[PDB]
Amino acid sequence: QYLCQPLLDAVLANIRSPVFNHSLYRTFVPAMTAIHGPPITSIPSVLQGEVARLDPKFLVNLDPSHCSNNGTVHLICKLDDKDLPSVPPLELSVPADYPAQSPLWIDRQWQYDANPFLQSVHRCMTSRLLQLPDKHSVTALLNTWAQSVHQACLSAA
Amino acid sequence: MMDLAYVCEWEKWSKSTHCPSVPLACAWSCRNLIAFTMDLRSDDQDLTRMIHILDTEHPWDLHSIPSEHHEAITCLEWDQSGSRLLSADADGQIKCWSMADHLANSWESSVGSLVEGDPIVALSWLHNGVKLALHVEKSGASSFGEKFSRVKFSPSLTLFGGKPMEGWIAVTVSGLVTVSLLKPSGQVLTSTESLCRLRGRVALADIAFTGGGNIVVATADGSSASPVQFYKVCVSVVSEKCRIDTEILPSLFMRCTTDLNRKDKFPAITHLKFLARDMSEQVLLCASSQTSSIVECWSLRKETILKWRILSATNDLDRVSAVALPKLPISLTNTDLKVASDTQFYPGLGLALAFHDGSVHIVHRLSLQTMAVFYSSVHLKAMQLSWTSLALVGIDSHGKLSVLRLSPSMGHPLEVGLALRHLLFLLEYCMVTGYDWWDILLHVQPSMVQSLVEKLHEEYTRQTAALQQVLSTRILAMKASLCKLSPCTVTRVCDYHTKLFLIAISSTLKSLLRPHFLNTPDKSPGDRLTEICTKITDVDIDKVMINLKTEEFVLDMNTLQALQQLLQWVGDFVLYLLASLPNLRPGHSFLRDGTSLGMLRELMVVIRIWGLLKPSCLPVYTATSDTQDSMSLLFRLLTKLWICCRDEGPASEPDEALVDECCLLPSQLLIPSLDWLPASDGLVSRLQPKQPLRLQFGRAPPKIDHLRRLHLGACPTEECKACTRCGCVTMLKSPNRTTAVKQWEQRWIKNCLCGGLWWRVPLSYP
Amino acid sequence: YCIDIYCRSRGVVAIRDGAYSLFDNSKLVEGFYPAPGLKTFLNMFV
Ligand SMILES: [Zn+2]
Repeated sequence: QYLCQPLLDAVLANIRSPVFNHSLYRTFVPAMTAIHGPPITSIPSVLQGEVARLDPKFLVNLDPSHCSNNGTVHLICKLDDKDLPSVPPLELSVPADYPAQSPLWIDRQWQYDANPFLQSVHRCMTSRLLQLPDKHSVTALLNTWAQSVHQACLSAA
Repeated sequence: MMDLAYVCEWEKWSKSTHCPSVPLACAWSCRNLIAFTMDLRSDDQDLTRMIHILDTEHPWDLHSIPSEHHEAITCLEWDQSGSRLLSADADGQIKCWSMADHLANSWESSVGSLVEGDPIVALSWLHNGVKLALHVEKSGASSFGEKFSRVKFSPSLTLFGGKPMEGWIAVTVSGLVTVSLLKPSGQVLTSTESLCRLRGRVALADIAFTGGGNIVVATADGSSASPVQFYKVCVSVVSEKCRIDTEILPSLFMRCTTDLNRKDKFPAITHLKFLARDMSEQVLLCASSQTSSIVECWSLRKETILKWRILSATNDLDRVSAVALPKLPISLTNTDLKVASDTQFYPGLGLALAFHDGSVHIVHRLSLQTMAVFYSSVHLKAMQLSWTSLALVGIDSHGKLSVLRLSPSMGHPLEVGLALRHLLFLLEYCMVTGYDWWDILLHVQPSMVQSLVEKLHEEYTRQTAALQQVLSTRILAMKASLCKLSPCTVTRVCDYHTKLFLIAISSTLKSLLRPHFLNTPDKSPGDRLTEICTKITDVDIDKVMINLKTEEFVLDMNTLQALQQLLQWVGDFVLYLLASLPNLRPGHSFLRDGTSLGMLRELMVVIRIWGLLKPSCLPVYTATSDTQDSMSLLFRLLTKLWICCRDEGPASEPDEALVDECCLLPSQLLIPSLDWLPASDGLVSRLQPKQPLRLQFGRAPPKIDHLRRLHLGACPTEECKACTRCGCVTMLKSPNRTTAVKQWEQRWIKNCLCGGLWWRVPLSYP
Repeated sequence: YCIDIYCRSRGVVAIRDGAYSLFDNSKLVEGFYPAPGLKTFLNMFV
């Protein structure tokens, strides 16, 4: 701005000439080189990060079935915990570009029938799924699953 | 003998899977550019339809023309010059690629033929009637007319003058032949006609030419128990249109079918080749079974008047996978066979036969006895010898492209004078023609380099004063490229390139001055200036400038201003040279050359005159004083140096007054810096015998424009061409199309000054 | 009195006179008077 303007006017006047840097060189390099001397002397890794940090309750493994080494990935988890009862395995479909979007829980209504207890597990799980914020992780789904199993143990007894 | 100069492989782009191989083409031009196709087969089949152009001195930089050939490319074929490339595939479609903006990196085809659905099986440019023969027994004869002589050949289809038409002739897998004639205008005439009335399969074909302007095309249908038929084709132009006249010639059958012991083996003729195009009387055939093969040579020789008789045949081989015939046109008669056997000259007498094991056999032309053997340590699917036949290029049954050097005596040890005379003979052959001499520099050892340079200069003398005119810049380029190859002589190459540049400026400045009126006629103002500067030895610049009719030295003050950067180089080189005097450096040769210092004087005088007309054209010197006339100072020191060397038989060592005055020059002015042209990335200096370079494609194991002396930035924004031999860089399009000294810019459109081609360099984008 | 010092490559240092110009030799720098005989003294060490 002040005390520097005519340089700025000269250089902004003379941009887009192909001989521009020639002009700068010819007008500036002999002074500088006299004073200053001569010049100088398969699976996306976000999911591996999630699975590597899970609690040893969960036992997440890939589905033998379904497409592999391609966009989306598919998981069959498990649940081991003395406090919690054995439950249906749970099926997850993680999209490619996994963060910035929410994974999907593959619903299997037919195995969550044939007991009152698994029905309570399923109702409570769909409730906490509706309660979830958007763009949640895989671990949010797995933890809502474990909390759903715990509530269905407590509500029953 | 055989040494692998280098092996260039693709990186990770090999392992073609699930689609089978295809035959490859390969074509080595007169300029050293290989055009070849390969089976890349990754994510597209157009990777088998790309034509790779590889300049043989910088192999990493491989250009890849994406040819629009819907089927596989059968044939590639360079011009008689090196400037166009014919490529034809199955289903017709001959395309004629030409350079775009005279870059060897941009090809584009505007012209082509099309015989749809029929696969082209032979393709050739028409013959332009130039043929020369090399007399090896006159290698010492001290005149180039005795060594290389034109042999009175006639071009097929001469049109209204002595001038041949350019065009091609292709032979399809049916009986069809087609001729396309390119006009001097953009028009193209095509005609197709069957070869004979009995239309039949042509599985292999070849094309030679004759004296008399007749094409001779040989056809075979691969069966090896059926005759190899022959046709004479005569082209004509009837009033608007091409016209083809064919005629049957004597066919031949093949031996190993009349063998009668076991005749059923070798059932496939796999290669048919005339021994050279324009040598239509001899034919090389190659019958093959699944494992073994036979090559044979036949000749038409008359006694039935004309009748094919066999010359020779090999005993039994492996299955021949590729065949390369030589291109060096030796004179082939009996005395020259004798002297080339005595003095072991073997460049034009070899064919190369690859095999289905690794081996490669260089075998004699006339009686096919093996001259050398190279074991690869996988087979060569395409081979091509070079135009001086000292190196053979070859594409393997992988991505690998290798260049082998064949010694000119095939491994038999020669004394140094004979090797000198052989390589000197070849360099003279490349000097008379315009072909490139790179393959020769594969064979030049360092320890002989200096002696070779001496011989070149002695052969540059004793020619007849017009050859000395036309071979000036060729012998400067050959001298520089030879002196690159040895550590004792590596210092001089910069001098040679500046010498070229000096002449390239000097004449052009003397070209620009158009004398407004002829005073003292019969001497052009270049010669008046040189006479006046050589008789007037005055140390002042004013006293020389007075006597030079300075109303003649006038320009329009526009081009006179645009000459600023060339005049800047002149002044800066003079100042650098005079400051370099007190000290082997980039200027050491010029201090004792009287002629170049005379030229620098003449340019300083015309710079002074042009500065008086317009002061902006002058070079600038950052002076450490303000009451100084820097041009007159440098001219005083230049005259005092030059009067040392303009003496007759002098060699006067420079006196101490000049030494102390030129020690004062960094005090009075600032000696800037200069760019010296051969930024050496050539392989021939880098290579060693018995050690092959293993390269990857595209891997490639203070920025100026050297021709228009413009400083590009640190990372330049405008794109550039690089010369392929010296290495000079110019920006591609001119900076100011209005103010452009076209007398200087239009000299280097098609080549550099050293002679090499331009080659587009990619931008950095850091 | 002034004296410039330029460290350079390979254990080399180039010294100068300071008070003089790198341009108009006759003129001198604003605050430094030239040292007489400096060159000879430096030459003794060289
Ligand atoms: Zn060049």
